[PDB]
Amino acid sequence: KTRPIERIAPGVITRKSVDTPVQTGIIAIDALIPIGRGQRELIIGDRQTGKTAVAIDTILNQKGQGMVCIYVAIGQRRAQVAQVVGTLERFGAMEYTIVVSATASESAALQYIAPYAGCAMGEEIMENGVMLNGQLVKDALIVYDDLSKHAVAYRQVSLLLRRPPGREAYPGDVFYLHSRLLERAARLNEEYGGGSLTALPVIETQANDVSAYIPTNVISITDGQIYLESDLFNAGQRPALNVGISVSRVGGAAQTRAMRAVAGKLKGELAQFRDLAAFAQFASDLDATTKAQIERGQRLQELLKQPQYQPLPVEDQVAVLYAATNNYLDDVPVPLITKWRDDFLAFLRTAHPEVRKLIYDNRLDRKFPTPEVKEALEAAIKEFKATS
Amino acid sequence: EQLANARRDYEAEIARARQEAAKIVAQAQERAKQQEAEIIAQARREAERLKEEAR
Amino acid sequence: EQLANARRDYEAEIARARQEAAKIVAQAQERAKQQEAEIIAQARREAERLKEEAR
Amino acid sequence: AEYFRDEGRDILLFIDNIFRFVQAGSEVSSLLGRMPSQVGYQPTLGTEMGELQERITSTKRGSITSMQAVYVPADDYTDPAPATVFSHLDATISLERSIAERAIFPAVDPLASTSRILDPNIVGEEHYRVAQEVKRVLQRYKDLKDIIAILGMEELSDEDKLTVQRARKIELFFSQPFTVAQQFTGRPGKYVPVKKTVESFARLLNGEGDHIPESFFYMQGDFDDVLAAYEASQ
Amino acid sequence: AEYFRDEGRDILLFIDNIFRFVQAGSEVSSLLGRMPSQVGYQPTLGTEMGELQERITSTKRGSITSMQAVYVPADDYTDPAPATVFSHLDATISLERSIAERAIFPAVDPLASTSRILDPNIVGEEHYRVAQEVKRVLQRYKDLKDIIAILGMEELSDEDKLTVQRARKIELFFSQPFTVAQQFTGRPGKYVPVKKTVESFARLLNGEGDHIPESFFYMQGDFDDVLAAYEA
Amino acid sequence: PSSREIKRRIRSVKNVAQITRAMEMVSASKMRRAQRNVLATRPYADRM
Ligand SMILES: Nc1ncnc2c1ncn2[C@@H]1O[C@H](COP(=O)(O)OP(=O)(O)OP(=O)(O)O)[C@@H](O)[C@H]1O
Ligand SMILES: [Mg+2]
Repeated sequence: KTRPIERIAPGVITRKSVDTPVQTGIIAIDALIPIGRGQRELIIGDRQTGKTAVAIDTILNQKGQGMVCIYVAIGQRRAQVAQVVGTLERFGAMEYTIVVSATASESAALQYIAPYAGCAMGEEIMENGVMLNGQLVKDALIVYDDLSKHAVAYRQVSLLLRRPPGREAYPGDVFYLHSRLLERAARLNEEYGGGSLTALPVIETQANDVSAYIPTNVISITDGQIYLESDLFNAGQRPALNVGISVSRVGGAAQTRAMRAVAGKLKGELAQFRDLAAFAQFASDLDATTKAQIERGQRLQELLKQPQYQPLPVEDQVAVLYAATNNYLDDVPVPLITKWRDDFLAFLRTAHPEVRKLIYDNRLDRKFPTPEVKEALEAAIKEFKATS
Repeated sequence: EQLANARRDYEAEIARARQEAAKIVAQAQERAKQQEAEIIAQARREAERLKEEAR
Repeated sequence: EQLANARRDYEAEIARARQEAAKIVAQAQERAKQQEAEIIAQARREAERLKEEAR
Repeated sequence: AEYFRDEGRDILLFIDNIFRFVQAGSEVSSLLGRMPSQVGYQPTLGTEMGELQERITSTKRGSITSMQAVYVPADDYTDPAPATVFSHLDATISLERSIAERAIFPAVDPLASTSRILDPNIVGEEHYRVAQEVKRVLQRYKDLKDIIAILGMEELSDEDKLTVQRARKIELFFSQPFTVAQQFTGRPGKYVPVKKTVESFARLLNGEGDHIPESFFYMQGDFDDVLAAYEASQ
Repeated sequence: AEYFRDEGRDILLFIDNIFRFVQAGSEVSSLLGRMPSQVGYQPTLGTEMGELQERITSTKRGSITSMQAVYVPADDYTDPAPATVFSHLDATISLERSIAERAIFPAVDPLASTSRILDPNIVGEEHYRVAQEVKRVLQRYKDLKDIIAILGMEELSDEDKLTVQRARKIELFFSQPFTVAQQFTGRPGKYVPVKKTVESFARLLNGEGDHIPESFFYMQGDFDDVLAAYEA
Repeated sequence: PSSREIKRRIRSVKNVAQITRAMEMVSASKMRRAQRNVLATRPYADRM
């Protein structure tokens, strides 16, 4: 069967607040910017910053989550699409993802309906669902990639149609274009199936201008934003996230209780680090509290730094955050924290996978550090520190 | 008197250090073995997964 | 100096003990992973035979 | 709303994002063959805005208490739609991107926000005086922004330094947790009565709380909460 | 070039001022009567530029690598023409006036020149590490040029004057003889392989050649060559 | 925001950087002699 693109969104009453989280596998993304199934979150950055990397990492992480990834490339060069599809094939994530290619060489008619086609596949997953891993799945993840080039193609089509231009030579209905494109991504209530369609649009900005027309439009229509700072990426923090201003309005409730329970004080301490960033210039003029806060913030931000193509399970996420945010890593020097985390996750995968599965099946409780899981985790971390 | 007990305390501490070294070396052993068994087990359970996906 | 010697000897033995524990654990971890690498390599090959049976 | 207004019942109106209304009007006018006006907007933007807004009026038969929401394209406040809306309001509230990214979730700019009912005859002499003082403060700050950015804090005079410190304390104190913000913020919501707000701001302006660090004004209610937090911090 | 690429050969394509191609397309569209776009540019900017520059790919039969010059209108990297050009770029080189004022013919600015392929997953961990270290030390060098001009090299702390000396040595090491310049300079060109380049720069960074002065690195090839020159 | 008023702002701030650039080095030059004078006065204080 075929699904008609360019259709109205299901509607308001045909919706429900998102409750089921999406495990992106990135420490910063899964910690400070919770993502729930059926929400609309923006990944915005400055050209070569890592937006595509974040999207493909999220796609890779959803291998066993009953998830249907959708990656629609708009105006991308053939080389980039080939690299992306090869990367998906290498990790075996290609079996459950659909890639729609609307490349730059292709006509302006394409790159204009390609995101709409991807949304049509997403809606089909919403309503009918498909068979994946022996079970019927109705939750889909869609990444529309660079929407700025989609708007460029639509502007080209409109001007070639001699329609009156508007702000930034854009057609006046481009906001309607993107709204009808993204509004169809929803989290239906039970009586309409209960499916979900999480949308991850990508915007390319110029010189970190978040005040441009299309970026502001997509920020307005979407629920959350992930600002990717170019300076932070050049600084070595590859998952460059502007933690101070990046926010997800929805999904905080649609997060695993353990994850938020260990990430709230993480966010607080990182906020203290950002506040104390001005005071870091002074040497020996800071008391014990401020110096400890700066050290803790540097430790946590280096912890957030995660290499590409290395998804981390949610149980490992929460274990690492509990390790870092309970003063158990204050002794570790900052430059070695990444390799320490790698060694610790290897330890858990080798020494106590039972702790990992206990965390995994105890993540739904209101209190994360249940005496057994807390104790067990403390014993495991003490053993690993002894081995270190 | 202080020299005598301090020498005695040094012997107790150095004996305690050997006592402390005993279990630290010991605890490494089962952590060495228990990690090894799971690593084999993780390899094996992945091995059948590769076989069943092939079928 | 005897008290200073006791503190140094206590730490030196502990430091040596923690070194030995890390060393032997590294031996088991490195010995196990290559066995896991061998099993994973073995797992792939038997899957390779499975498609050949299908052909 | 008009049916309930005409019968005398008080009406609380919450129209949201009238900018979307005017944008839809612009799109349909462009599709209708009318000439674009200014940045692609409909030629009859003023007529349509008047036709809609003039129906939102409290009459002698009944009163309508209306809140409106307006989306500014990009961050341009000179766009035709917000400019047209500006003339149809009794109280104006402007939310700035900088204030939002400064973790001030209310994000309301005191200098760009005015209200017709801000009259000592209507709101009270004390409230009016406090508001005027709270505007002149941070007006000095807007004037001294370039100097603090380039030269630094030391170049200002002692009274200038005190005004700048009080201005930053005031702008941090303007932040307030919301009961509906518990989804992503752990701070419990706070409801501050207008009298309590006036008392807190007057006490801050008098000099009380000057020794208190500025960070204690963030995510706070009245001045009593700030004092309690400072005492807890010892 | 496509005929040669179809033969399996590797082709280097040199385009002079692709921005002139962009403005030519803009003028063509304006003459055709199409509506202006965002600068007065052609509405079909993306489509026209995608018909071009997309045939420049590495196919299974052969590969074409393009080296295209770019003129930035005024100084706006956010202008639609340079931004669109960047949208289809994989590496950047920024030749600079002052670097060539000193007689370093390969006047490549290391900080401004970047490349997408500069990652461990392709060029190897060692190459990425040595490139990052070179970038860090050169960034420190330009940061401390201010302090050197203000107060002098003596104010530089220990292990930092070492960094500035090593940065000067390595930036004089950036010179490389060219076979096309053999007749002009009377110096035979040297082809330095990427592995040899990485090894030489790593052995420069780790501490070898520190005793060698800033000279003997100029107009040189591998670290073996500079060692041979220093010995003689 | 008129593409010309900002130009005056750019020119003025560029002047400020140039003035402060001169200010930074003149104080540094006087810094060098002040430290030199301190060193010269040190034996007199130290000896007594
Ligand atoms: N976590 C990471 N670790 C290492 N390299 C990374 C990481 N994230 C991104 N990169 C690198 O950053 C570069 C840009 O990645 P990516 O393609 O995702 O960029 P982008 O911001 O989405 O935009 P564009 O599509 O224009 O390149 C690539 O070379 C990629 O390998
Ligand atoms: Mg990318």
